[PDB]
Amino acid sequence: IETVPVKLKPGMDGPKVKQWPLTEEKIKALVEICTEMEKEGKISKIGPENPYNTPVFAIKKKDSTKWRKLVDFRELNKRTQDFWEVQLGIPHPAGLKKKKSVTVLDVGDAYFSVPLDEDFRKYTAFTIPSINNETPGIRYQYNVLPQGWKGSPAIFQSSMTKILEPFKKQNPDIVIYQYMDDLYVGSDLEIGQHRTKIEELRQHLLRWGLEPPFLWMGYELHPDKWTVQPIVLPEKDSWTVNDIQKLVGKLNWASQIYPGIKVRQLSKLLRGTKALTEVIPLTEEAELELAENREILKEPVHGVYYDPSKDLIAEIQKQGQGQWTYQIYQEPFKNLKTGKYARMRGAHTNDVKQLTEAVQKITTESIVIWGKTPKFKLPIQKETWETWWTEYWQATWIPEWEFVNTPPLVKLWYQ
Amino acid sequence: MVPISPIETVPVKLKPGMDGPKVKQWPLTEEKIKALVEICTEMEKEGKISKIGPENPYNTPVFAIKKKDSTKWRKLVDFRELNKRTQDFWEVQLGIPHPAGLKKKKSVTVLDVGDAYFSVPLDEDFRKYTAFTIPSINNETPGIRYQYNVLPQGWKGSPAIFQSSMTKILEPFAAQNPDIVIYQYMDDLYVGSDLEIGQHRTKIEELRQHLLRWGLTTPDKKHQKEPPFLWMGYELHPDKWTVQPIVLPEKDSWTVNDIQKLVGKLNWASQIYPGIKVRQLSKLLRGTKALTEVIPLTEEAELELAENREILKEPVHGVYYDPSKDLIAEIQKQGQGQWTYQIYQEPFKNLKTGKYARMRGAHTNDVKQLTEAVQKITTESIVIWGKTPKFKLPIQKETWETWWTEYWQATWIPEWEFVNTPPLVKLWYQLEKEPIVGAETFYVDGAANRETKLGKAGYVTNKGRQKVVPLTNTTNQKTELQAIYLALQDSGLEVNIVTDSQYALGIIQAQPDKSESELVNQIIEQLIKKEKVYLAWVPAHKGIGGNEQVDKLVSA
Ligand SMILES: Cc1cc(/C=C/C#N)cc(C)c1Nc1ccnc(Nc2ccc(C#N)cc2)n1
Ligand SMILES: Oc1ccc(Br)cc1
Ligand SMILES: [Mg+2]
Repeated sequence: IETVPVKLKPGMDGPKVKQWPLTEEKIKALVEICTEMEKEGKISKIGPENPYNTPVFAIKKKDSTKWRKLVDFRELNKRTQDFWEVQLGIPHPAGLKKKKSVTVLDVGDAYFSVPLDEDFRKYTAFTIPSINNETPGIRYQYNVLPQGWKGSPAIFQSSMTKILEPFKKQNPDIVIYQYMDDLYVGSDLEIGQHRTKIEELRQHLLRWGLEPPFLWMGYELHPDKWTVQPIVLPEKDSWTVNDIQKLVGKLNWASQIYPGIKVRQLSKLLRGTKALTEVIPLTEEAELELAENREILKEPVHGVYYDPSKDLIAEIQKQGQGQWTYQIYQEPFKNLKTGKYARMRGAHTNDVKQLTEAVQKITTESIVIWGKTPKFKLPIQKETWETWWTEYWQATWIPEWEFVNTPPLVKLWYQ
Repeated sequence: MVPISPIETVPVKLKPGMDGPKVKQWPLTEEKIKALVEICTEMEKEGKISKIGPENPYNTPVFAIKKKDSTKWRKLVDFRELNKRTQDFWEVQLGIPHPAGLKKKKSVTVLDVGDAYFSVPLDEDFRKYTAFTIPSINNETPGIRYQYNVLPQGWKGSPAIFQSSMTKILEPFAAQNPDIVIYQYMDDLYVGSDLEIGQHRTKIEELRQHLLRWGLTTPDKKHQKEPPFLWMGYELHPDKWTVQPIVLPEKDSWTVNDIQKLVGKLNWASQIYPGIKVRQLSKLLRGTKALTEVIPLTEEAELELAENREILKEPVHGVYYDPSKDLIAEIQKQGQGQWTYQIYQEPFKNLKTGKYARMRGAHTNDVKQLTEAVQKITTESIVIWGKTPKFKLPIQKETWETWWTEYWQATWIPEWEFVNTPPLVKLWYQLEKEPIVGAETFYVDGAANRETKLGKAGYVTNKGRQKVVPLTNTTNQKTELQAIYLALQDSGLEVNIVTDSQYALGIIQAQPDKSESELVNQIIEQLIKKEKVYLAWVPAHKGIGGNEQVDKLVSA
């Protein structure tokens, strides 16, 4: 109830980000939401002396009919000071990714109970646009901690730890992690049990609150069933020239990741100028080289380490048939995680919706494992992505992304 | 008197670290000084400016200009320096309404609110920065010093602070009168409605009563401006809209500047005149920006000009938006990377038209271009109407399904239906997913010496067919494409091709149907004539048979 002083970083002005076009349905939803936020004192109208702006839109969280306002504070978060005053940073819990059940709760509504430093509010300005710019956009700023701002969990930290103390003391094996507006709660209990402790946890903040519109929801994960993708080679009784060519190609690629990979004996099978569909018997030197390569590929990659000071990078490949592969790394050929999806939901005829869901799942994975979001290299043209991703977005955070315009050969080796 | 509600002041600051202006007042003739003194005395009488003491250290120069063909003088306070030092504001006018998003109105009345413009109070703490000085006669007395109390014309914040003040005054009226629309342009309010003229004229009276609460008087002698309105280059009528007259000049010789202004008019016209084209005319301004240079119009550009003149022969109008009906957008391919479209709700009554041009790129194809045009219309339609139109596209449903399922990128086009109007967008070739049984296998390679630019391209096949061609003024990348071309030229209708060129596979994997490179274009031509093509990649210099043999033939 007393404001924490907040600053931007040195020699850095506030965000001046253009509001992108919003559909009629999202505008009307935001008008209704902001009218009731203004009545509750959460936001106030601002004048033309404030030239700052952050984009806003609206989403529907997974399995909900009600619109949620989502501010894209990515620029403000970059330009906001770093909060290491009381804590250099809560260390990231490495045990969260090892629990059988992790449920994600939207606790962002709790932030609205803390006032925002009156000198910093101007930088949270946003605009509700009108269709065809026929009426002046409605200009607001925040009077309280906004959802999506990196400073909100930091300033509210002190308050959150004290709200959760009774639950943490009574349930010591539970790992609770806070990222932006999300609360990740992991346990090793039977899901029936699990859901009941989550419900117990929801009560602690309704009690303290005494209403949050989305606190009742629950996004359940299972990071111990998480799968990874080692490099595997085909097992065949009949190898065509083409098969062996693809094998040597894949092995050549793997040799950038694994030192001792060899292809000399396998290349030796191709000697001559043969039809691609001709069957080639493996000699025993080629079978041994191949077996030796298989055993190399069952060991971990050498010299792979996470550094919290460097960016995480996520690459995604479209494999077809609703299948997507992805890798997370900081240094080339030093993958920290790899994976594959196929269960993309209600998007059998929409690649962009599938990709958007993959980006969200990968980002969720990254939050649980390292506590931060990766920078995505997306296999999509920027104009297609920018026109549609907001239509399928259901998370309360937004990662960073760049566009891949040249087809990678590596797609073949991850399929 | 009747109490008036005051206009609250917007707090204004100078840019951080910047102080106010201190600009020397230029010497003036005795006749301009007496003109400025009388002008400023009446401004002072009206509360616009106030005389200040000598303590204020700031100053902005003032000038006297003759309204031409008049013995009347006019004041000009040059705020250029203060504007450089004044903070940035929020600008609402950046987005201009598109006429095609407006709604039909039976009546539109115009009200003059100039009284309000020159009567919005200025932040008390900022007034000092607006100080100016009338020089004294013969410089024998101190100049007369004044500062502004109202919003100064020519000051950076005056347009934004006026608009915001007016909007705040009007919001209660608009909210409680949802049957009318109000728009502020310059010092005029435009009020439109569908009501009966009497119910409408009452609303106007009511709006005048509301404005009088802030002391804002509106001329009783109603405005002279009436439909049609000339606005932002458009003509607005009650039930239709268009662009102001587009007149393409006759010229025996054309210069850079003339072509720029011709293309500008064509671009402006293309939002309601269907089919406008500007590719060949824009090609003339490639690279060069010497406004006085003459460029001979090519035959292609004369045809495009002639085609545009016949499109612009006679007026065309757009209709307004009916929210109760769906939006339809239809696209046609025009050639040379040009696309045109029309957006309508009832047949033959366009809301607006437009065009899209191929983005700069080494290689491209029609499907990618059609996709980009759809995204552009989608985004434009969200802006103007807040919704995506249903699309009518010259591409078969089967062609789109094959393209999206097999393309290496994610891609998507919103709800659409095939419209069978040539030229249709199609896939010109499709590579095989598996090697072809019974088809000859061509192992291709090329190489070039980086010094002399001498190279070789060629192939060897499983049937013993071989070719190597010596090349001049070439590069490794060019010889790799030439090798693939030779394999296509010398093979039958089905062919397997094995290359080690990552460069060549990057290009072909992108599925171009036309290219900047005539060599890629020759490859595309050959691909189109095949029945089946399987392209296989192998890593170089790894002892792979076929690939090893031809590599040594070409790098010799
Ligand atoms: C943008 C705008 C410019 C002018 C005018 C600016 C100037 N000069 C006048 C008005 C009233 C508006 N605002 C809106 C809002 C919604 N529908 C309309 N439809 C509409 C507007 C004018 C005519 C006419 N004639 C017909 C329909 N206008
Ligand atoms: O009374 C008013 C005069 C001008 C403006 Br702008 C707003 C209110
Ligand atoms: Mg070679």
